[PDB]
Amino acid sequence: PDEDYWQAVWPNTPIPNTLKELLKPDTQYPKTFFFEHELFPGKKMNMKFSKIPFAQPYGVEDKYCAKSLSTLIGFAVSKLGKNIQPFSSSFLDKQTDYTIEGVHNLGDKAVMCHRLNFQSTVFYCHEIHGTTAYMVPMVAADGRRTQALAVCHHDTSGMNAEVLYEMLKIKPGTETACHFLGNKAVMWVPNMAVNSVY
Amino acid sequence: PDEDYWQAVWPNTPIPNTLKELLKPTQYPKTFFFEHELFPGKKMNMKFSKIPFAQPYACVEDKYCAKSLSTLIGFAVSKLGKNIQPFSSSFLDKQTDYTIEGVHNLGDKAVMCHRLNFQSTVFYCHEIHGTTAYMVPMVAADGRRTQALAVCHHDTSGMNAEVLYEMLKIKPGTETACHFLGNKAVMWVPNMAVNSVY
Repeated sequence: PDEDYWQAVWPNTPIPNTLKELLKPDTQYPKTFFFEHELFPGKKMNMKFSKIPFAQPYGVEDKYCAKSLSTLIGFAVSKLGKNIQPFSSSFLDKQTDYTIEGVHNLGDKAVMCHRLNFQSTVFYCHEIHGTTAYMVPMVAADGRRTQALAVCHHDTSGMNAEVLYEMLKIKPGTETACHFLGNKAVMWVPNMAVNSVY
Repeated sequence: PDEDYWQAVWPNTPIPNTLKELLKPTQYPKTFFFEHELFPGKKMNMKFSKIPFAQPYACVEDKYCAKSLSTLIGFAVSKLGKNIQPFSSSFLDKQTDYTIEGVHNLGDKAVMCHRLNFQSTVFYCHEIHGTTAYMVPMVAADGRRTQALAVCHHDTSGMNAEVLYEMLKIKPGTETACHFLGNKAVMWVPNMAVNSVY
């Protein structure tokens, strides 16, 4: 079972340790929001973490509820094909301040899976649309290097105007709003995007 | 000849098309910026000189002047070891306006090689210090995707304060200044840096 399911699809690759962690049977949600032009080398980010999501999980057949690694993979490949990788953020335990090292564009095709709080392995999975994903390497105040996923919504609809205002003193429709994802999210991304030039 | 010399060192790998081109028997981007201007969605309008300012922005222990692919590799490996790749900018022939689509940190260890404008393959090669190199994917006005190398200097001294001030209205020693490299430069970078978080 288990890694057999995985290795059947991606032989000579392990489950990556982040995902491996999430597949085991409260959290933190980062609350910070920002504009795209704030993703740059040397940006100082002070990260605000909450024990509870907003009323909307940020704001989130194109949706599915996976209960096993097999079903999870099935849904992902059914939308993206087989040549994909799962990524997730790795915020560090009690660190607060990070400096951005770089910003890697992962494009606008991806599937996001959010690990729900049950004992049981359960994820709510959906495609993204009108949104660009990024991988954002960072160094923390303690000197450790890690990375987080950011999501920029460019169809900047479909969200509590209140929080847009609270965080950015702006309302829908006008400009792209970005935020990070918590360590409990998995995002599946095509290999094409990741490779970039290489 | 060339591919022999190369594949001796890096077998099952071609010379990249950029480098392969520069080894056959000129414009310079005048545009300068702060590192907080490297962000997704930034617009650059690229200004190209026929000539930069006296020295880069007869090649009379950290400096070398290479005639052949063998010597070029020799020097690079001499400084960085074998696990390295060469990169170059690929500004497109008459495109002026680009949008930045991401920014990848290549670290602070590298060897920089400038193809001199002579009729035959000669490069002036040197190490860099107090400098961070970046790879910057961009999409041009006509829709083509390409990338350019950017260099940010921390040790802002040894720069014409006049030009520095002209471009950025700021004084040496204070804060870090960046610019792009022309297509005629090669930069050798460790594989670790490229791989990054992957």
